[PDB]
Amino acid sequence: AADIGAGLADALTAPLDHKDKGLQSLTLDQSVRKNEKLKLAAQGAEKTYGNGDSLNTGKLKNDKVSRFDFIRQIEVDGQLITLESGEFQVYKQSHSALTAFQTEQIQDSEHSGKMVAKRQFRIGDIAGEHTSFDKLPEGGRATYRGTAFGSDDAGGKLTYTIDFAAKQGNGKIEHLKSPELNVDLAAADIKPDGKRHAVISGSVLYNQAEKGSYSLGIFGGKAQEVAGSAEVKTVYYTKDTNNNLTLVGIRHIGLAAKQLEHHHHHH
Ligand SMILES: [Zn+2]
Ligand SMILES: [Zn+2]
Ligand SMILES: [Zn+2]
Ligand SMILES: [Zn+2]
Ligand SMILES: [Zn+2]
Repeated sequence: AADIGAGLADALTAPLDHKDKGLQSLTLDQSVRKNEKLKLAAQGAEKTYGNGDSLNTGKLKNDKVSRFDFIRQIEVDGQLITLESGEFQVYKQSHSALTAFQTEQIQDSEHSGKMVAKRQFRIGDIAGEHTSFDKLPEGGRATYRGTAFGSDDAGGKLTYTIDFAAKQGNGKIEHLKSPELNVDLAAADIKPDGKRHAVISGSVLYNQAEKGSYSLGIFGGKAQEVAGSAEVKTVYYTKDTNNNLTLVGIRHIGLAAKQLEHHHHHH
């Protein structure tokens, strides 16, 4: 099987082992609200999570997308109810990781009691060892290389550069199947968030026009990694009505990159 060596069942069944390659644990917060249940399943194993529980990413492969079946549930006075089902994706780095949901079924709002087929893709948690804004490198520049992944497309390539003297970053997404998702990530400032985490929020561009927004956290004690997401907006227009109406579509992209080791001497 092509998933041999993926460690999916191991992730669902083993306790934390401090000998495993990091990131060892991914705390679930955005991925499962308080009071709900998230059931994951793969390779014959299953485990249910609540808000604050951690996934054992130490058992998964670095720099790849790991895939699990999921069922989102709530228990209401004795009855276990399905809210949503589909594929749960996890992308692991050494100091950071992220999750995402490919929905396939949701609760039906036109015929109550039923599940209905519906495809949608969203980002879950962005997790890891946040770099403090107040302890960043004081100068120089670093280049990060990694992955951009969206709905049915884990092949995108992320390049991103941070100038620590200017406290600014910029980069680009290449090689996604859908051409309008290969956007530039415009120059944007590093700022501290409410927990002093170093975070970058800016615009995305396509042939020089503004087409949405992105956010990246910086991770690791020495700013080794970036992780976060982008949102690409597309406007759709009527062609067959006298009334000119629009509809806006949003497509989400998960983002993760790392600095590469460079050839060096010890003398
Ligand atoms: Zn421990
Ligand atoms: Zn670390
Ligand atoms: Zn949004
Ligand atoms: Zn040399
Ligand atoms: Zn060395």
